[PDB]
Amino acid sequence: YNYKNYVGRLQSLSKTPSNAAPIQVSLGILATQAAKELISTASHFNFRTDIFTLLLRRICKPRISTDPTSIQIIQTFETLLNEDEEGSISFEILRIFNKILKTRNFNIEESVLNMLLSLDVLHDYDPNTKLKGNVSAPKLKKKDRVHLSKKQRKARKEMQQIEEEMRNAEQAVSAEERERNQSEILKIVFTIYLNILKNNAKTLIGSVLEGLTKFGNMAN
RNA sequence: GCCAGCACCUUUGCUGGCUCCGGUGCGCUUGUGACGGCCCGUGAAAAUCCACAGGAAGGAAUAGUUUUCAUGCCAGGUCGUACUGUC
Repeated sequence: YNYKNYVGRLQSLSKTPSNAAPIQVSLGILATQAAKELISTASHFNFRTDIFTLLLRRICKPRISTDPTSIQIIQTFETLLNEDEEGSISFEILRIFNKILKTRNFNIEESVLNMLLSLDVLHDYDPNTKLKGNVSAPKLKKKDRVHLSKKQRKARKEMQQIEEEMRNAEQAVSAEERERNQSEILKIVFTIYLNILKNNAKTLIGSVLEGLTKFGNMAN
């Protein structure tokens, strides 16, 4: 309840027509910074859609160069799209982005449109990529174990056998959902790019063609 | 178990002694104790036995209560079992 009220207040304060007193503009800027900082970890929580909507509305303004936070919000959105592999948060952001663009007749800054270039869901890598060197003790040593009762050991076995099948099912569900999210995001991105091309905005052509070249081979 | 002696056309067995004291191990077989190393779900389940918390209930005037102390009584059915012998 309190987080809902806080996010609603942040959204209300973010909307400032840049014509009121400078105190209100400062309030809106601080609210936008707070929302930008909050979404870095509260993305997997309730009412993330409101934060996404307010941040994208701030970004999708016709003039954002005077805004002292557009750089940071674009960086955060790019990081969110880059680190998201399953495609759930990416699709959630892209739906709102398309909804906002359709209202503005697809008129944004090339830089804004550049966030779609960082979509991890539309990227494919080597099946055997080398991750970072991560080292940990494989198993607790036998002579350094903690005593467990027979009932405790039986419960440990049961919960391990449950967890193994839960992990298998989780992997299967993630694999089957990534493909569908990828298809939906491809549809949305290609629709946005084609609408931009039909509008023929002289300041957005290069980014659009780069997006087509990057994501062209991921489609059907 | 090892001896010695005396009995018989026969189951023809009787008697007398000695069966003691030690040492040794990169030895073989096997059990076991404390460790050390590595793998790994803290490494099958159940019948079965025991204990612990808890404080219900019970206990006295011509045999109070309990009998995880001691002694004493009774019983233990069905099937396999001779012989040989891919693991």
